[PDB]
This record gives sequence, structure tokens and C-alpha cells, in this order.
Amino acid sequence: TYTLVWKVWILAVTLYYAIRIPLTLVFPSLFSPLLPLDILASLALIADIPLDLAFESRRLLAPSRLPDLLAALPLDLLVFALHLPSPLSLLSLVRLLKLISVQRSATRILSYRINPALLRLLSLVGFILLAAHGIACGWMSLQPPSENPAGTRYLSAFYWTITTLTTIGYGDITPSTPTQTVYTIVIELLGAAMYGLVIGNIASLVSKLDAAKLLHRERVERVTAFLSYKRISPELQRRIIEYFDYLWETRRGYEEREVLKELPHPLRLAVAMEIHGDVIEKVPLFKGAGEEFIRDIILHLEPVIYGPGEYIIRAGEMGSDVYFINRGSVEVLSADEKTRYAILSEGQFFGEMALILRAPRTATVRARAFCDLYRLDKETFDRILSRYPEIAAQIQ
Amino acid sequence: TYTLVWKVWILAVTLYYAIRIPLTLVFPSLFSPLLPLDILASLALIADIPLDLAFESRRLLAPSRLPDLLAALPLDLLVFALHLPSPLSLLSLVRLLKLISVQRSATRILSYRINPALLRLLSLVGFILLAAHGIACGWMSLQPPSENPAGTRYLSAFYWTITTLTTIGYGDITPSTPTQTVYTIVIELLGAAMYGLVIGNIASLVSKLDAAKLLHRERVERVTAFLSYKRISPELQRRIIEYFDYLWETRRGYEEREVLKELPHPLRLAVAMEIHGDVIEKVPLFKGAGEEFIRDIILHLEPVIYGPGEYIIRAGEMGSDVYFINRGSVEVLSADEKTRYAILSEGQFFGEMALILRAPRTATVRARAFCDLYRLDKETFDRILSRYPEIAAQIQ
Amino acid sequence: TYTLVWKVWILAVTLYYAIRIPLTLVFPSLFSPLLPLDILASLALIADIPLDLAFESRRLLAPSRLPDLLAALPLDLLVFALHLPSPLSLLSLVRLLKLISVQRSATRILSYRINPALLRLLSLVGFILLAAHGIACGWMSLQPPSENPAGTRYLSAFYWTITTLTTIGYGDITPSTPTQTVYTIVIELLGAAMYGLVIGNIASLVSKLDAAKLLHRERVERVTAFLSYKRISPELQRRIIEYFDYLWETRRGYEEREVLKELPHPLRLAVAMEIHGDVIEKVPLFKGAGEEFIRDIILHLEPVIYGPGEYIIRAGEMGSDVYFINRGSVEVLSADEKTRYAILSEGQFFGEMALILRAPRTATVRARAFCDLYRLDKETFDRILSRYPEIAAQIQ
Amino acid sequence: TYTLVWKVWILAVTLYYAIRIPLTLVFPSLFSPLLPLDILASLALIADIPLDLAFESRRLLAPSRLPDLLAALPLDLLVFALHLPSPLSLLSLVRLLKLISVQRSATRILSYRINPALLRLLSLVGFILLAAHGIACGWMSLQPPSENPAGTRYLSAFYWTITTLTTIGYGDITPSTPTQTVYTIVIELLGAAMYGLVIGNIASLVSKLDAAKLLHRERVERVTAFLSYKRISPELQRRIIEYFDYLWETRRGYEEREVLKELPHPLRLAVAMEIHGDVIEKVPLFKGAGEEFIRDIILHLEPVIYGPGEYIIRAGEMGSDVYFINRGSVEVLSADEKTRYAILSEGQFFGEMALILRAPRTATVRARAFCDLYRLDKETFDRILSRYPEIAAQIQ
Ligand SMILES: Nc1nc2c(ncn2[C@@H]2O[C@@H]3COP(=O)(O)O[C@H]3[C@H]2O)c(=O)[nH]1
Ligand SMILES: Nc1nc2c(ncn2[C@@H]2O[C@@H]3COP(=O)(O)O[C@H]3[C@H]2O)c(=O)[nH]1
Repeated sequence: TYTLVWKVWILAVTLYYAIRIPLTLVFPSLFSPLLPLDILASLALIADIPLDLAFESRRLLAPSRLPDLLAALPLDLLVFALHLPSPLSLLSLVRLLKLISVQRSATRILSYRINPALLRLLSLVGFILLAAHGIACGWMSLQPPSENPAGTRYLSAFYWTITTLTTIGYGDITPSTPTQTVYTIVIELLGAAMYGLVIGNIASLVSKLDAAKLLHRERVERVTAFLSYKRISPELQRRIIEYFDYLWETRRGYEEREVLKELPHPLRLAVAMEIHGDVIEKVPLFKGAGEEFIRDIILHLEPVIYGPGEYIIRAGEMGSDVYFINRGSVEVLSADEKTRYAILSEGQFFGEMALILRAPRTATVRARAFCDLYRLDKETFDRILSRYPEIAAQIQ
Repeated sequence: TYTLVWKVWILAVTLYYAIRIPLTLVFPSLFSPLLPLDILASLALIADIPLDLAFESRRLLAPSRLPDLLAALPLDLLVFALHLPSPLSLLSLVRLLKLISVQRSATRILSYRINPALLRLLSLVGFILLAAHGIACGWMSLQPPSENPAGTRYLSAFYWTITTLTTIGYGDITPSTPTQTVYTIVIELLGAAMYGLVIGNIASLVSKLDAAKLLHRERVERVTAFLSYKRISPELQRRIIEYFDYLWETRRGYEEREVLKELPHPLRLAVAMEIHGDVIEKVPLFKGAGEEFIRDIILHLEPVIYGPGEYIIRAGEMGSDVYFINRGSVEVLSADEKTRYAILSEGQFFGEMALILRAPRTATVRARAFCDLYRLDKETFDRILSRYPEIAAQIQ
Repeated sequence: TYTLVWKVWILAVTLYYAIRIPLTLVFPSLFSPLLPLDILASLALIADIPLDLAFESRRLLAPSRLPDLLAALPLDLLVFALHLPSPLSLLSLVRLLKLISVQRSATRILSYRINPALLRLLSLVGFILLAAHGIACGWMSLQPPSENPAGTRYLSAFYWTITTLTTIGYGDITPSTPTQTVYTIVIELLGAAMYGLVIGNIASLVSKLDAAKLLHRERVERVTAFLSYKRISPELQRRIIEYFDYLWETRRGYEEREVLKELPHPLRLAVAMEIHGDVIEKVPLFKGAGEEFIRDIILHLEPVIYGPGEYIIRAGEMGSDVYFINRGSVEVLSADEKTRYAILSEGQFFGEMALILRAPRTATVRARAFCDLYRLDKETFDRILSRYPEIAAQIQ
Repeated sequence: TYTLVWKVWILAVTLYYAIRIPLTLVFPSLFSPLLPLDILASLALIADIPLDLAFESRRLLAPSRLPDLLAALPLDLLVFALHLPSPLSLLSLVRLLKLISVQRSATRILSYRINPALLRLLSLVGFILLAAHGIACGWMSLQPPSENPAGTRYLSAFYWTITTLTTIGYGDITPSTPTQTVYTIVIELLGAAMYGLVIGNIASLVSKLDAAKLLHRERVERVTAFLSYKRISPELQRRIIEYFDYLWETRRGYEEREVLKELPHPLRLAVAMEIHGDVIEKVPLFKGAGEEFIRDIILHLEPVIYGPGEYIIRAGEMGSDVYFINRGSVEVLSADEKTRYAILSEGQFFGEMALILRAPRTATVRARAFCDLYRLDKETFDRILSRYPEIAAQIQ
């Protein structure tokens, strides 16, 4: 927590040089009442690399280290103190190689807090404005010298380098000399490239913007276009469509057994233990068993979703499996579907007299709303029951 | 159904303010014979938030609620009644924060009726025109004052703010003062950003436009480029290609067992019951069985597709499985493939003397057109037959 | 084959109207020595709809039929014969609704011959040029009338409507009147929209251009970045990389068992019969078996790929499975890897004394180049051998 | 290694013609003191096609060969020696068809060293600059003839053809004649097309730029948005999130059993042998077994990842499986979780008294950091142990 303020300070220092250096190459009337900030920022840039090594790499010559090395040394201040000429002063731009280090720091200190496409887009907008400043300083540099206030002759140059980079091109102020025209051609290429990069990053940002909502929309029309071929009845097709509308608006389209298959075994055990915690210590058949038994029955529960009105259990069937209610409600009717016995709710269960006995179903269990209930098969229970002899004697 | 007309009314009210307010900031000669519409619309905006709470959230200070709160209060009408000056009148634009609420309402009331990329594109076109109006009003505001009809001095400003935002840039009318030039730079940035967003949304809209037809086109060339490596004969390769052309033009490329695996168990049971309804109550071996038997044989049927001329059953083979015709036709030939016994059609079946007996095939069953027929294996039938003793005695 | 020439004729007729009608709205000095082509093309458009019904739909009021219906009737020729004025002549553009029918015909008569993105891009380029003609005619229409040759006053208008639609915007010739300026604003919107559609279709065309070569490139770096974490030796890692280079440059990256799983059972049987045809009728253990036996052993062969130098069979091992060579070569060495017994090639086999006997390996079988050989497990052979009693007696 | 220098020489020769030929069509005052380079380069182009056949195709009339054939012959030098006129000289551009051969050579000699989208983008930038030269030569050609230095009248033409292709369009220098205007329209179309191709390739380049980091970011929010529906506790949810942060920052998001399933059987055996090499020759139960035994136990090990504090083995449980530590550390506690017995590290193992015996767990094994350990089930060990009788007698 005390290296992040140092990274913010280094970002401020390099942003300071990025605004100041091409502005003082044009005007040498600056730098003279402003040298102490150069002193402070140069000491900061030369002292960052020991703190770049220690407390940053443990917790000096590399192909991914030398921009910071070339940015560290005071290659500037010699130019502005000794009045080096125009084709030789330009090496004071070597401090601008520091921005690669700040890019590479910012693309990992907050890379998973925010979207990687959005971070790249914001970094590109920052570099484009910060480069439009330098291009405006260059255009202001190679103008014919005339008496003009230093605000207005910068304002026209910045207006020109925004008109050229965004490819609008009013053409109200144009090149005159050939040495202006070569500079104009090369920044037309750079402006078209930057605007292509911006359109590419926005196209990569809004393409993946709705993927969960588009994948579900494709999966819901694949089933519909298939069942229209099979000449299905429209009522059942409407029931399937309202099932998918439920499954989108509750758990966002994702199937249960394919989400918690991407967890390892102890975390999947922990999630299933947290889910079926207030349910499994209620049945009067698993009481008195060990903790070894509950962890093995709790990993073989299978989720199903019954719509409103679906017959879970018909009276008079064979019947094999027990059902644990998790979210919805359900009702229990008689064999003639008239006399309501009772109503069940979440945290309860039904069908427990099927794991131990070969009796046929004794009632009709109809769903009321969407249920989201789990089930346990008789074969799976007796398969993982064969290795526990004490409960194998308990159920007999 | 009576809240949707209220949402349409609120959209009309906020669109009314979005057109009117920057137009009356430039011309104070309006608002005076037009105050009653302000009264009606302000009452509507201040009375929407009780109906935003009740009958909308049940069926007041939140980070996703405060734009509607700041849009609700009559922060306007005080400016236009008391003649507040130019840098202070601009807070009458706070009503324009209402558009966030209308965006968030419209992106969920009709989000699955239409395409989410198309909805975002239409909303962006709406916001771009509705913002081009305000930018034209701003450009018309900071002009040098001269006698000019109020239609033409708006028409040139709207022509300018469309020439700048779409990045054409004729340059026939340009900035003159510095305070115009700063405004021109900032809306050049906004225009390049909006046009990047439009190109990005169109690129995300037409990329996923043919996905079902492109996925099948990739799957049909992956098989062809693989079988060209194996040095396959061109006749069988042409038969595979016409198989995939059939499977595209009938059920749109999708495989049967991977479409109805994305349904839950009761809906998959209901779909299979609707498909094999007029077929399974015709065989003279499953008649007299229970409803528990039919629901378990109907879930283990496996679809296959035979091309025109494919040998389904050769006379003299071992033979294990029964076949149920669903869509196409098929013919039955003798052992020498000469004397046609009969012809079968949809709704019928063949091979029923293989589930119960160890006799060899008694004829040759050749397909005629594309068949789309289901089959049932003998091992699967006898596996799910072992738990039903009465039909296990019936077949003996 | 004789309806395609009629579709080409209808495309020529509607392209004729699309070039001619806005050009003759500006110049009424045409149409008079050119009426017979109108007669022929109008008869063609009114006679296409019986051939649109018969021999096209079997092999009259619908929401996808009425553009052809409105294009069929001679709503034109009345305007140009009776000299209808300017705001009323424009309904002669209703013939231009025929292009929807030609679009919908061309997007299905050759939809799978070529790429669906490329077809949409070419159709959009056609519509953009064909609309730039009409927009040029409109700009030429609402000019101030002056004596000027009819080639040059069209050439400047077409130059303007290409400068505006491609968003270059030289600005050398501009609007003058307000009624020109409104037309300029609306086609600036249309030009920005069309150029957004072109960039979107090119971005959707070149994104999926290399998918087979990019998917393999991702799969080859996922394995490398994983095995670099496990601290693997660089020699084996180089051998894995040259394996993937082989598997790209021969069968284009695709795995064998996931390509021919997307075929149905009879076509998969036919492909496996064509592959293992000149191989399986060579072993002296399957000779004398039936055709029922070969079709069941041929569906359980499993492909493996051995690199140059990989030990297939080590002398002295347990050994269970037989190997069928398909593409590469292999060599057979002794127990001390010195005395070469023989060399094998494609179409041959080795390890046949493992299906019938519990003897240990008798030699060392080293690969020489990449082999691409199939294998058959002993358990699978004896599992599908248990149901054939005669070969079960033959092998004993 | 000595054909790559020849390909570089041919690329240099065709780049030489691509710069020189349209520049000498405008100025016939060249070519005369510069013919010997034409002689050398023409001999190179006519002698490349024998080395294109031999040592390139083995290691003459084809639809993918004839551009090189038409580029080979000296169709030039006759024009510049005999002073052919303007509409007939243009066939000297046929040498420019050589660039297709260089494109097709470069798109395969270094196609998997670098990114296929990046290669296409760099090739398009090369072709766009190399075509902007020729378009500038054409614009310079059809100018009104006036005395002007040959550097400046080229510099304005290149400035114009960069202003038009990047769609900026200052409009400072414009067409004058109609024959200039037709050329301007056709290169406006070409410039809009090229800039659409550049934006499309950048949009296809930066879309797939972070796929491994975006796929993991989607998989980590799918689990979180699902477990928020199940009303899970925030502490376990934080533990799941830090698990996924570990699994990203170590092995880049990929699951173990789905990476080395995309290898064939001998390479998967070799990778597992390299991983479990310094581990399996340490247990005092597998010592004295054969090499046939180790290769079969080493293919059935299953990876699991325990977080810091997860109970691997609880004292008093049933217990079945043995665990092999690979990367992390683990600690062994007593039944009351107080007295630390020992600490284990990588290369070691625990739980070996579970494969042979039906005793219950004798301690508590808690993880300390992230472990990355493999396990072997008792049922799998005894299943692959049943076919080896000597170790089946050794364990008793
Ligand atoms: N008969 C009966 N069963 C009930 C009642 N309430 C819940 N159930 C459950 O409904 C189940 C349906 O018959 P089961 O044999 O599956 O076991 C039954 C009970 O577990 C009730 O009031 N009467
Ligand atoms: N009891 C005991 N077990 C240990 C010790 N160090 C490692 N272990 C392993 O811890 C395992 C836990 O009990 P096991 O029966 O699985 O087998 C035990 C040993 O293999 C130790 O000091 N004491």
C-alpha cells in the first residue's frame, strides 16, 4: 500500500515531462524560472530504479528494462543549459521513453479490477492526447517566425493537429513550405493509424459487451428452430420459452452442472456442503450416520427444474428417487387429484420411502411454481451405500 | 399494460425537454407563450418517481437512482423567469439527466423482443441526433451577433455540427475567434468518438449476423479437408456433401442429440412424448404394457439419418435393433434385391422381430429418400426391461 | 438451368431501371427515342410474377411479396407521357423496390458457392454505387439552371456525391441555398451510415479469414505455456512442437476422432470401410470370417501418431494390442536394438500374435518417420468377439 | 538457408521495379544512365523461375503460376527504348504482377513465426505505400505541363495522394479538368477501400489480442454470478476468487486434464514420465516392480489443488487414496490438531497405507499453501493391479 503512491508519483513525474519538454523546446524563454521542478523530477526518475529493483522485483540489464534505464539518466538539462542547436536538442525526448515503464506498470497493477479492453482504450486515449501535444509543438516549431502571442500561436497548432488526427480536415490552415509538407504527410499517416487503433479498440470493446445475453439468445432460438421442424404443438413450445425466460432472469442462463464442474474437488465439496446444509440434517433416515456418509451422498445430488404444473410424482407409478426441495414450492395431491393432503416448501423433502422399499407411489406431487429441486437416485444411493456396513444394517 | 403508456409518456416528456431547453437558452424570445407545456411536463417528471417506486419496484437513495432524482426537481423555470446570466443558466441542462432513466427503462422493457446490438445502435443514433441538436445550439450561441433570420442561423449551425461529427469537414464555414476554436476542438473529439462508437456497433452487429450459416459452413469444410487427406473416393465425398446440404436445408445444421440435451428432464420427456406419440401405440408387442414402460422406452431412442440408397438392413445379417420411421420413406426388398415386398412410410416401423428372438435378418431394407428414422438397441431394451417383470413374462 | 438465365434477365432489367429512371427525371429530353426498351422491360417485370409463382414456389399476398407486386405495375410511363410535376413524378421510383426481390433471389441462388460475408459486401458495394448515381441525379436536379453541357454538370455532381459519401470532403463545391443544405445534411448522414456498413462488413470479413490457422496457433501455445510451468525438458518440448507442425502441415490441425464424429452411422461406416479396405483383407486370422465381423471390428479402431523414434513396442513387455499401419513406415529391431529383422510399410500390420495369446513381446518396433497408424485393443476385440461363436471357435 | 537470401534478393528486385517503373513513365529523362540495373534485375526475374521450379517445388502452367510467368518476360525495355506513346506504355506495369509471387512466398516462409493478422497488416501497409507512389505518379502525369522542379511537383502529388487515401481531404489542391476528376473519383473509391481494409485488419488484430485473459475473466464471473444466486457465504466466495487468482497467475488459467488431452498417447506418456520421474522411485511399495507397472500407474494419476487450510485427510475417516506432492507444502497434525508430527514438501508423498489395507486414517493432513498435488484412487490401482500377478502377490 505504500508503493502505489510511489507509482502515482512516478506517473505524475513522467506526465510532467511529457507536457513540459516539447513545450520548452519551442520556447527557450521557459525553463529558467522553472528549473527546481526539473531537479525534483530528475531525482525522482533516477531514484525510482533502486525501488524498481528492491521491494518490487524481489517480492539491471534486460531487453525489458533498458527504456527505464535510458529514461533515468539526466540526458536533459545539458541541452537547455548549454543551448544546443535544433537537430541536436531532440535527444531531450529520451525522457519520453519512461512512458513505456508506466504503461507496463499500470497494465498489471489494476489489470483485473477493470476490463482489459477498456484499460487499453483509456491508455490509448491518454497517449493520443499526450502525443497531439507534441505534434502541435512540432507544427508550432517549424512556422515562419512572426510576432504573435504565445497562446494563440499554440492554439492554432493544437487545432490543426486535432483536425488532422481525427481525419476531419477543414483545410482552413494548410502547409506552405515543403518542409511543412513532409511533416504533414507523416502525421497524416500517424493520425490515420491512431484513428484506426481507436476504432479497432471500440469495435473490440462493444463486440464482447453482451456475451452472456447473446449466448443465451442463441441457445433459445436453436431449440425453437429445431422444434418447429418437428411440428411440435405451440402450447408446449410456449412452455419451453417461458422456462428459458425463467432460467435467464434468475441465474443468468447458466446450467448448474457445468458451472460447478470448473471448481476443484475440495471447493466443490465446500459449495455443496454450504448449499445442502440446512436440508440434509432433517431426514429421519440419515440421522445417526457419520460425517463420512453425508459428504458422499451430498456429491451425487442431481438438479432438475420443474415448471408450474409439471407432474413430479404420479400416484401409482414405480418410483425410485427421493427429492429435496431447494427454492420453490410444491403441492401433494391424492390419487384422484382432488383432496389436497399438504403443501411443502423449501428446506423440506418428499419421497423418502423409495430408497429403502419396493412400494409403488402413494400420492400425486404436482409443482406449483418453478421449483429448482434436487434428486437422488436409488441405484446411486445403494451403490455408495454398499461400502458403509453400519448404515447398510441401519436401513434393513 | 397500463405502465407502458406511462413510460411512453415519460419518453415523450424527456424528448420534449431535450429538444426545447438548448433551443430556448439561445432564444429567450421563446418560453413565454409556451410555459404551460413546461408546467405539464414538470408535473409529469416530479410525479413519475412515486410511480417509479410503487407498482414498478415492489412488483429512494441509490447510486442508480439519483439521476432521476436530480431530473425530478424544477431546477429550471427559475432561470427563465429570473433571467439568470450565461455561465449560470446552464444548470437547466440537469433535466437532460432524465435520459439515463429512459435508456435504462427501454433496455429492459423490450430487451428480448429485439437484438441487443440493434437496440444499442438505435439508442446511439437517437442520442447522436439529439446531441447534435444541442451542439448546434451551442455553436449558434457563441456567434457574433448580427441580424439574421432565426431559421437560417440555426440551419447553418446544424449543417456545421453534422459536417464535423461525421468527419467530412468541408471547411466552408470555420472558427474565427479563439473561444469558437476551443469549442471546435472539443466537439471534434466528441464527433470522432461518436463515429467510432457507430462503426464499432455496426461491426459488432454484422459480425454475428450469420453465425448458424457460418458455423455449418466451417463444419462442412473441416470434414472435406480431412477426407481429402485420407484419399477418399469422390463419389462418397459427394454423397457426404449432399448429406450436409440436406441437413442444412431441413433443420438448419443442428444435430438432434445436442439440441434436446439443453432441456431439463420433464421438458425433454414432454418433447419426446409429443414426437413419438402417433408411433409407439401401433406395435403389437408394447400393447398392454403400462404407462411406466412407454416413458422409459421413449427416452432411449436414438436418431440416425440414412441417405437415398443406404442399406439399413441387409438380408442374412445378425441384426439386433428395431427401427421407427419418422419422416422419410423406405422400401423392403428380398434377398436378391429384386422382388419388392412392400413399401413403408412415416408412422410405421420395421424390425420388430429382433427384440425377442435370435433369428437372422429376413429381408433387405433399402432407403429411398432421406429417412430421419429412430432406432432402439436390443441391449438397451433388455436392460430397461429387466426391472419390469410383467412385460418380461409377456415377451417370453 | 433455364430459370437462372431468367433471373439474370430480371437483374439486367432492374439494373436498367436503376440507372435510367433518376437520370430521366432530371432530363425529360430523354425517354422519347427510348420508349421501346421501357416497353420490353415493363412487360418483363409484369410477366416475372407468374414465373415467380409457378416453377419457382411450387417446386400472391404476403409481407415478403408486396415489393415485387408494387414493382410489377407500370406506375411509370404515365408520368413521362403526361408531364407530371416535380413533387409528384417521384413515385416513378417505386420500380426501384424491385431490387429487394433481386437481393433476396441472389442471396439464396449462390449462397453456399461463396462466402456469406463476401456476398453481402459485394451486394453493398453494388447498392452504394447504384445509390450514388441517384444521389448525384438529385444534386444535379436542385441546381440553379444555367447553360452547361449535360456531361459536365453530371460529372461534377457525381464527383460531389463520391466526395461526400466516402467522407473525404474536399469542399471545393458546396451548398449555396437552404434547400441544397438540407439535402446535403441528409446525405451526409446516409454517407456516414454506408461507410460504417462497409467498414463493418470488411471487419467481419477479415476477422474470420484465418480461423483454422489461428485456432491451431492458440492450441499449440496453450500446451507450451502449460508445460513451461511444469519445468519440462526443452528437448521433449521441441519434439512436441515439431509434432504439432506435422499435424498442421498434413491434415490442417484437426483431430481424427472429432472430425468423423460429426457424421451419422452409415456414412461413418462407409468412410471407415473406404479407409481400412486394402488393409483388413490381409491378416491370416480374420480370413474366413463373415462380413458381419469386419464391419464390427472396423468401427473400433483407434488412431495414434508416433513421432520419429518413438518406441511402439518394447521387447519383453506384456503387450495387448495389434497395430495397422496406414501412412508412415516403421522398423523392427531385436531385443538389443542392433540386428534389423525387417522393415514395414503402409498397408501392412504387426502385433497380430497378441489378440489370441498371452505371450510377451518378441521384438522392438521403433518408428522411423511419422507413422499415422491405427490400433485395436485386446479387450475390445474379445468384447465384440463374444457374440460371434464361429470365430470364437476359430481363434482357439 | 541459401534460398532465403535468394527470396530476399527477388523481393529487393520487385521492390526496385515497383518504385522505379511509374517514376520513369512520367520522366523519360531517366532510364538512360540507369539501364544496367534494369539488365541485372531483368536477368534475375527471368532466372528466378528455374529456381522456382527446381529446389523449391520438388523438395510450368497453372492458375497460380502465371503472374510469375507474365512478370518474367522483358515486356519492358522495349517501351523505353522505342518511345511508345502514353496509352501503350502502360503494359510496362505487367512487371508489377511479380508482387503476388512475393506475397505468396512471404505468407508461408514466416507464417508461424509471427501472427497471421499482423503479417497481413504489415503486408497491407507495404502495398498501400507502394501504391500511393504509383497513384502520385499518375496524378503528376496528367497535370498541365509547366516549368517546375521535379522534386516539388512530385512532393505535391504525393501529399495529395496521402490526403485523399487517408480520407482527410484538406482540399487545398483540387481537380481542374474532367480527366483529372475521373481519376480523382476512382482513387477516392480506392482510398476508402484501403482505409476500410486497414481499420478491418486492426479490428481483427486487437480483438483476439487478449483471449486467454478474457476467457478466464469470463469463467471467473460466471461462477461468481451463479454462486451469488445460491446465497453463498462471502468468505467461501472470497476463497474461490483467490483460488482463481492463483490459477491465473501460475499456469495462466488452463485446467490440467484438458491441456494434456490434446496430445497423442506416446507424447502424453513421455510428459507424464518427465513429471512423475523424481517421485515414483521413492515409495517402498512399488520398488522391485517392473517398468510395465510404472507406466500404467503413472497414466491414472489425477491432479487436485488444495487451498491454504483445506483438510486433505481428516483423522478417523475411511480413506482410500494416496497423495503425491508435486509443488506446494503440507503439514501433518494429530487427531486433536495440536501436536505437529512432521512437515512434508515436494517430491514426497503420504497416505501410502491405504492402497493395501482397510485401516482408518491415522492423522490430520492440512494444507499450508497452495499444494498442486496428484492422487491415485484405490479402485483404479486395484483395477490395473489385477493383471499383474507378481505385484498382486507382493502386496499381500
Ligand atoms: N401419503 C402422503 N404422502 C405424503 C404426505 N405429505 C408428504 N408426503 C410425501 O409424498 C410422497 C409421495 O409418496 P411417496 O411414497 O414418494 O412418499 C410420500 C411422502 O413422503 C401426506 O400427507 N400423505
Ligand atoms: N502417523 C503418522 N503418519 C504420518 C507421519 N508423517 C507422515 N505421515 C503420513 O500421514 C498419513 C496419514 O495417515 P495415513 O494412514 O494416510 O498414512 C499416514 C502417513 O503415511 C507421521 O509422523 N506420523
